[PDB]
Amino acid sequence: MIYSKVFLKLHWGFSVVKPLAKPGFYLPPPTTLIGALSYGKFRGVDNINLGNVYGSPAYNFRNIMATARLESEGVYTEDTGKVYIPNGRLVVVYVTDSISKEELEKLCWSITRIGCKECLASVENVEVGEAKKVSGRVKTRYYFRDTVKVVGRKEFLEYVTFWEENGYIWGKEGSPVRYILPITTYPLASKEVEVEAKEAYEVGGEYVVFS
Amino acid sequence: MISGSVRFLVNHRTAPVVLKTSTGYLVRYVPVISGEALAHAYQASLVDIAKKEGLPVGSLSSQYEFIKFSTDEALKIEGIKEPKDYNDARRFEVEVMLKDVIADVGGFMYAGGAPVRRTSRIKLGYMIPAALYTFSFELDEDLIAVPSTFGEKVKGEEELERQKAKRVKSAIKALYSLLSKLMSLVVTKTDFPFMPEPAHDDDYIKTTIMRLGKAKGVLNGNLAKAYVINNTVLSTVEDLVVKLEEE
Amino acid sequence: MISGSVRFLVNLESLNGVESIGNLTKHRTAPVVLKTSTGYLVRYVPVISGEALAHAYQASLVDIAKKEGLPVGSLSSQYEFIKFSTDEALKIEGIKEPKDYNDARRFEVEVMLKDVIADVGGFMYAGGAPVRRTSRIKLGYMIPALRGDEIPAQLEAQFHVRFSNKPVAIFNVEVSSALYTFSFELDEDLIAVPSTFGEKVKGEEELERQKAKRVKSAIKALYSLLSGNFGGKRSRFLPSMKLMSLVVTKTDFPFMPEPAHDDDYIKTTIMRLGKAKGVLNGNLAKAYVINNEGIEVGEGVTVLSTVEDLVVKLEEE
Amino acid sequence: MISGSVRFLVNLESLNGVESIGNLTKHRTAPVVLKTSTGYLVRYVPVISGEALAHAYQASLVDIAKKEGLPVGSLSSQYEFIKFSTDEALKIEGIKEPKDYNDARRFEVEVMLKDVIADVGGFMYAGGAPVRRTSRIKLGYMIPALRGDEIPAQLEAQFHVRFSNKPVAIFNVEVSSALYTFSFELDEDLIAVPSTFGEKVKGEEELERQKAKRVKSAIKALYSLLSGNFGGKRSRFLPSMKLMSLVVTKTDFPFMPEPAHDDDYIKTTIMRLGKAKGVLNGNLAKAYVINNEGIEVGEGVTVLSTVEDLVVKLEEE
Amino acid sequence: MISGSVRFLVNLESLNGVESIGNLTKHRTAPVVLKTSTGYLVRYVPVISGEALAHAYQASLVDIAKKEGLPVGSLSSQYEFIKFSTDEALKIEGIKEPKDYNDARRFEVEVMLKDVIADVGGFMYAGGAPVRRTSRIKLGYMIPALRGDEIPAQLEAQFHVRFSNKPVAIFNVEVSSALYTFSFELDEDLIAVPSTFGEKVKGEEELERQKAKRVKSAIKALYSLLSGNFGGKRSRFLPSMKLMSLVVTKTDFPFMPEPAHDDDYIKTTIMRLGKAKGVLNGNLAKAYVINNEGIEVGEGVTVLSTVEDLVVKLEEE
DNA sequence: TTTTCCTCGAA
RNA sequence: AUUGAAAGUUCUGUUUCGAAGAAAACC
Repeated sequence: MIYSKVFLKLHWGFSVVKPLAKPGFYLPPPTTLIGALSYGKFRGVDNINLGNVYGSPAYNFRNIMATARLESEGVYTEDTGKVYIPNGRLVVVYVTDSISKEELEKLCWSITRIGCKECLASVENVEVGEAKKVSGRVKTRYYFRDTVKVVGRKEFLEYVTFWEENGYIWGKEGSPVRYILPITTYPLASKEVEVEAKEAYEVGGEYVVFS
Repeated sequence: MISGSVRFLVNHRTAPVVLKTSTGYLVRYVPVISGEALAHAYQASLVDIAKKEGLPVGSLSSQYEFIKFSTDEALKIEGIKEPKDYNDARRFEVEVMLKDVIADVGGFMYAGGAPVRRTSRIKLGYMIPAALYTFSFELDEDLIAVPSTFGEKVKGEEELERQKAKRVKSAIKALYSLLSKLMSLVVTKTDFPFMPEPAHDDDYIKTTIMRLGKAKGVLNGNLAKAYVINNTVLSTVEDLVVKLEEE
Repeated sequence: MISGSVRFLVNLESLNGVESIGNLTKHRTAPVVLKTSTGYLVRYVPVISGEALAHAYQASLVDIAKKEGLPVGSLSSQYEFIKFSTDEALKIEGIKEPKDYNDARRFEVEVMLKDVIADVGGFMYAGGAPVRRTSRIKLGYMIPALRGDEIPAQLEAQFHVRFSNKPVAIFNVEVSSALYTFSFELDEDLIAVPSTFGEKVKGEEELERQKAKRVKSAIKALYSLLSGNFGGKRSRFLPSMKLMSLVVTKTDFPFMPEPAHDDDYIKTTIMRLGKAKGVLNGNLAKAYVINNEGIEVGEGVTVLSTVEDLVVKLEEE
Repeated sequence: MISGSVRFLVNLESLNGVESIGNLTKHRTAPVVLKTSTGYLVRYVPVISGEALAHAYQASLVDIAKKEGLPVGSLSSQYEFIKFSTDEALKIEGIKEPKDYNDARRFEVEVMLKDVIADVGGFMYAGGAPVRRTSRIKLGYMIPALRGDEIPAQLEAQFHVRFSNKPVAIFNVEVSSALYTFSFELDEDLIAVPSTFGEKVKGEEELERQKAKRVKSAIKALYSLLSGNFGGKRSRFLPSMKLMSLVVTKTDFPFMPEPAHDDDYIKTTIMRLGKAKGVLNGNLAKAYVINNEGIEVGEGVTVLSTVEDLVVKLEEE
Repeated sequence: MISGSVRFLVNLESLNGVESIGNLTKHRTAPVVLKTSTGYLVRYVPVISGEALAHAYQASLVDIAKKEGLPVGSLSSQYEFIKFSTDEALKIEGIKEPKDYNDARRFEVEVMLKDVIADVGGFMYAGGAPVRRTSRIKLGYMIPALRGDEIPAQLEAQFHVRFSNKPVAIFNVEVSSALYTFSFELDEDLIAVPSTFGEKVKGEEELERQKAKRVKSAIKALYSLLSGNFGGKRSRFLPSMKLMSLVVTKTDFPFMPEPAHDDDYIKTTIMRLGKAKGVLNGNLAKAYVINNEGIEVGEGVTVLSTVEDLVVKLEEE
């Protein structure tokens, strides 16, 4: 299991509207991150034959662990929801084992937009290394699943609904999965939370929790 | 109307002037004589002449203090009641106009509950060297001893009409003090507004004489006379004063 | 239309004043933007406003109108040009207020028959049916000429004393000297013609009869402004005025001469007039020039000597 | 298309006003962002709005159109440019409202045949089938030149009095001085050409016949703006205008010159025009320059002397 | 690919209105957080959206395509960029709908041959067998520079009145001024290339023939955006624009420069470009910079002067 | 440094 | 190539008409 950290300097912000009055998401779901990663390899195509349906060029990349967190202060606005955080910074962690270090680094240095077309995003730096599997008490910042037990004070918890990979095909809805974020609603920011994760990955001083 | 231009030769306040030369224009600081140092002499001569010829003179103006009727203390000293309202104002003026000649020819102002104004019938200006000091003066004798406030007729105007001739004669006589080494002098008597050329140029008597006839023709006037003194041509200012009194 | 530009030279002057501070009377001052060799600068210079000139012009017009038999309003017979703004003036003069927009025309004509001032000088009445009439003479501020890099102007304060035998008396007056320039415009083609749009109303024939007399009086009135009879504090601060340069243009089309800032503003306006007559399809363009300083004038332009000559010439045409 | 940039120097002016407070009349002001050696600053400076210029241009167009025989609408015959926005204007002029989208074209042509103003200046009708027509002349605010670190403009207030004999009368007016700049654009290739898409409708041949005259009048109308006949309060606050620098470009492709802020906006725009003709596959590019202040211009560009010359040259081509 | 970051300066501007309240038109604004020693502040700052820029770019592309002879669709000949999105548009244009997924590529090519805007601008068709295509140009919001301890952006409201002779007519408009910055991306390598997997279909030879001209037209369409021909309300509120800094990079691999927020974003993007080119095995990577606000640049960069030179250099490579 | 005023109207 | 792919809240309007800080005073 290898890992790669990437620092992103967003230009003006990002916005991913919810499925099904168009409120937005406070933080991008993992599916957007995986697609932004897959852009580096499948550039120039917008439809492929999966075998039975034309879903997307990012259906192949569906077993890569990816999380992200803020590093500055932004504001959510409904004026189609948006998150204004110009010149801000975002940290994204990619943990996987299905590809070598070279593939992951080359794909990671080739990220240009997260969300919709206007959400341009530069890449500042990446760091590639190995991660250690742990199960003891840890302190984490990145958003995790709902089932992760928490021991601290329930004072900085937000609840959102995201989708699985099944939403990569047109004319279909991704499966609903509840996630928990350690985020302050206004102004937007992120705070550390101590948990007792069953399976977490130390990736260089930040214990990323997954399940 | 009597409008005159006078040039003088005499052999400390300073003022700025804009001067013209061949290269263009310049700003200079030149000694001057104030415009109120000349009014005092004229008014003092008027007081002396009016007292000599039996004309009424105010109590305060009998002394050479020209506060006139500005303050309520002056009103108390002279002994005239203050005005009550706007309608009474005319009456007040007549009273003020029937005791002091200076308050008529030279104008006055009273400030208070019912302020009353009367602009001067003689207008003067600063004395600037052309040292060859020059100046100009203007008088409108057609309004001497004539009430200026608008209102109904009041008792006592008959005395004003009787004394109008002597008042105008005294006002004309009073110019001798200001006119008195004279070099060039121009006097013009008209029935229309007119302003003679200043004494800034060597050739100005000809210009104003030429303009006089054209102005009379264009203004539908009926009287225009000019008098010139250089040292019609006369010799002494006394003859000019006598001619002005006669005509 | 009769347009013109005039250059003046005035010394030891205070014709326009403003609110006093302590025992000091302040002369009006204003900021001006000037172009030097080094760039653009802002300066504070004494000026003379444009409403003293209008007052003097209207006073002379009242005098001439009463002299030659034209009607003059009641309040404006006194030198108080409130005209017809308030209801008290209407009550004094004896004119009913307009009822609706349709009646508006009538009102103007009635007013237009009682005072020449309300005709030549324009007026305004505000109410249920507001009625406006723009002045037929347009004037501007009296600014010193913005020539070269140094403004030819100066301002100072002077100290005066009242004398008394029982002290228990001191004041200060501001005095200025400048090379004043100003331009003016008068469209005689619209004098004694109603400006409100509507239907003909009885009483306009008498209006047409007096049109020549009204135009003649309005033209004659400009002698006051061109001669220098305006302003205040003339009893003891009589200015030493003088004329230096003057240009008057008579045209059938809109036109404005060059302001008297640059030393060459007669040649430029003559050339612009010659071209503008052709470009605008005009049929009349005449120029009169008075030059007493010795600057370049041009060719094919009448040269006069005084102001009465110009008044006569303007009357004749 | 004909584009241009113009620089004026104005003193002791109040041409556009805004809502008054007490006895004070306020001049229009706006914020600008200016770059200084220390960084970027925000300032508040006097401005002149961009709609008074349109009113002046349209009034001159009405005058010339009536003078030379072109049709002019009923309400626009008086200087009230409501055009055809409301139903009352249509009722007065005598035009039926459009029924559906397909009839829309017809409506425009009818409106396009009665008033030159509704053609050159564009118009809007809102209703069941809204009809839009963009103005063929484009104008903007008049702003002081943002040159260097100090803005060369100033604004102050002045004190004025009305005279009466029975006191029972005081007002204040804002007066400004500035170095104004503004740019304009006019596309004559679309004058007398319908803008709404549809089928040919009877009455367009007459439109084609008058195209040259309409273009001639539209080009002629710019003389007022380029000479300085606009704004308000001209009767007693007549400004002292002056033209310093002007550049006009005639091309067959979209193009816009540099704003007149920096001292070098003529050389830059001439170079840009020379390159832009090549880049866009153009076939015509001409430039006219008037320079009275003495700044760098360039080479191979016509140098004029006045504005009437520019009007004639624009008419010829 | 070609990417760019651009820094503009705009004064007395309104190019993006929003839902009017009463008789007032409001600007589009966004919230930002400014950190202070005392704490934090939430400011509301003007922005310009990115859809207006897309509309301006597509209009310029329409003009250039119709001028150079490229095919343009029936509807897109008019400035109604609905594109072939609904059944009615297809019926108007005359293209059969795709039958199944396998024919999808075929359909695209047909569309890709009838219209140029549908290729560069991208289209989407919703129906039984959806066919999608992403735009080849991407543009971001125009938001001012959050540089330093201040936000150089101000916004006010102004008062306008329509004048009439029968009063029974007042509106307000917000005007902004700011230091705007935006970035853009354009992948000319994918122009005229189908965007679906499948066997080659007849008609792609015509696309191969037309590819060079289509790429040239798409590059030429950038001149309008970089010159300032976007927005709205340009007839009466024509803005003033100026260019301060611009960095455009031409590469062979995905890359985008730093946002133009920090006062030093030219050095950082050069360093990042060097690292990315080293790590991604790139062969060509060039940078063009236009510098007018005097910021630090570095070494290894081509220095231009205007935007026409940039467009020429982009066309050559 | 004393007196007087210190905006009206219609959108 | 990412609930992603396609979208100008756009056109039309003067803050205008009018009004003297004026009267009196010795360095």
